[PDB]
Amino acid sequence: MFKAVLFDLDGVITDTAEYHFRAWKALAEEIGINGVDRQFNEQLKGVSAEDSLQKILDLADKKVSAEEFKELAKRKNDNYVKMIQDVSPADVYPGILQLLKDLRSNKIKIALASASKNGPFLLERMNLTGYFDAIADPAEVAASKPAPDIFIAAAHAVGVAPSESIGLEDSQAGIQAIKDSGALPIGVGRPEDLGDDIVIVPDTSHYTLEFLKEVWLQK
Ligand SMILES: O=P(O)(O)OC[C@H]1O[C@@H](O)[C@H](O)[C@@H](O)[C@@H]1O
Ligand SMILES: [Mg+2]
Ligand code: NA
Repeated sequence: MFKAVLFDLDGVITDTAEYHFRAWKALAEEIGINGVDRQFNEQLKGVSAEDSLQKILDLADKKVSAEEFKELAKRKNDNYVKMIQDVSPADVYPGILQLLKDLRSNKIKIALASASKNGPFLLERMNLTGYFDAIADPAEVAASKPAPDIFIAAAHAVGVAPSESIGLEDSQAGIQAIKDSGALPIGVGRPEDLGDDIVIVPDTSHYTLEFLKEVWLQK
């Protein structure tokens, strides 16, 4: 039996992947880059703020000064942080609160493996902080998604091996990070985006302890 679940936040616990997308798209268009559509945004999910901006600049073969890079990243963050102020417990995705309760009842550790610096604030907005045994700080890892470091850190922070853990993710980069950590990935989203080679559920209501159990036994 698995001993921990390692949660991504954005697009898994709540619909904040939508807000990252909207904020990055707005930023890109301000600097004359029009290619950040939903399809391109699949390459941005799960990756750090710096890597997101660089991927956007690369899309247009654009070069900015170091000073401008810092300002642009700050501008997007300030916008994103204003978007999320009204997030509340009502915004928790279906099934997620119940899963957290069921994991705790069964003495399964719960850790956050979000690349987002805004992760702790969002857990507070959603009254979820008390369910988490650990939050892996994305600033403390040497390498960000799709490197496995944040999932390894999350598992270690709750005293469990990655190989005894399940990771929940909505992103290509994050699934790869889970795979390379040794944990078992279960994605949420469209097969057209996350791959046909792992277990994928179409929506978070499918993330039941029953199903994680159904899944684990068969790995
Ligand atoms: O800019 P932040 O809040 O640190 O977020 C970093 C990344 O956090 C991840 O959780 C999101 O999937 C990415 O879209 C985002 O870029
Ligand atoms: Mg995500
Ligand atoms: Na709160």
